[PDB]
Amino acid sequence: LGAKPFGEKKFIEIKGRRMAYIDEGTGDPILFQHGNPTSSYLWRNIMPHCAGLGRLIACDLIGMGDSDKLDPSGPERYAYAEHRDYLDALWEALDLGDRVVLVVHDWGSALGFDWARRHRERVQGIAYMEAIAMPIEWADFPEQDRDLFQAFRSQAGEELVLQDNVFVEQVLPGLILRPLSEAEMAAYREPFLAAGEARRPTLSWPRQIPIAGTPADVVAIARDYAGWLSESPIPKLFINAEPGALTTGRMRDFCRTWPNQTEITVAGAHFIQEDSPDEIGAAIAAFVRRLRPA
Ligand SMILES: [Ca+2]
Ligand SMILES: [Ca+2]
Ligand SMILES: [Ca+2]
Ligand SMILES: [Cl-]
Repeated sequence: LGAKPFGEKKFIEIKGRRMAYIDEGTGDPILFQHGNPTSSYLWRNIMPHCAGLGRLIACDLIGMGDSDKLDPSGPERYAYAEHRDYLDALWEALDLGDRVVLVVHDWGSALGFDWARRHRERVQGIAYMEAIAMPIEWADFPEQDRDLFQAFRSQAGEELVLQDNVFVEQVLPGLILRPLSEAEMAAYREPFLAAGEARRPTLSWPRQIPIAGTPADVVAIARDYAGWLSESPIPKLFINAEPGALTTGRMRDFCRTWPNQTEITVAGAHFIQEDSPDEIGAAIAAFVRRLRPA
């Protein structure tokens, strides 16, 4: 569908740190949240489908996309709680109102699902895909990259990620079924061109995945939003992927129990937005048109 970004980046100061985001259009928000190691750019070919249906917003997580890096960065930085502190503040600053449709992926789903549980009256609908829908076990993690993710969560992670940029350069293309162009890869590597701490968010994220009980704070937060989503009547759109990657097996079985949910299946592994953007955008736009009838 293309390498051109959607709209233009806007910036706003949050906790003294300039965060970047796309905010196009008017009306209630349709809020797209990327995860690791992507940015608002992940949604560039999906957001056009929602033209005219709302205020289309896609924020770049702190340390990612065009958002500022945290300094001094190190292994204690960019944990989920820190990301949430910045993202909650940015969402508050954007004056989103009380009928928000969340469209989430990967860490964007952990953050969005948690935000939704804490601001449930303001959530009109939730569309999710390849999400972190609940705490998992290593047996639930996809086999292809299980050893690599165990390595990220070990002392080997700094060389793999900070030195060699393995998340951007290997994991990202490895979990996209079609070949990316030069320009698309340039957009993904841009925030991470420099070796070292600039790449820290892409290492801190896998170390935060609630797997086999650790980190316990994130396991608790995900246990909470999992229980809440399993009971919430808020309309949901589950965009399942084939073969998919993270939302397969037990997690997919659990997601399929969620109430008031519509599901479509699109081709893709993990970064399914690069494989089936039109199918995904058409589904999201249809979900929003149903939630916002004239
Ligand atoms: Ca209103
Ligand atoms: Ca292993
Ligand atoms: Ca590939
Ligand atoms: Cl991750």
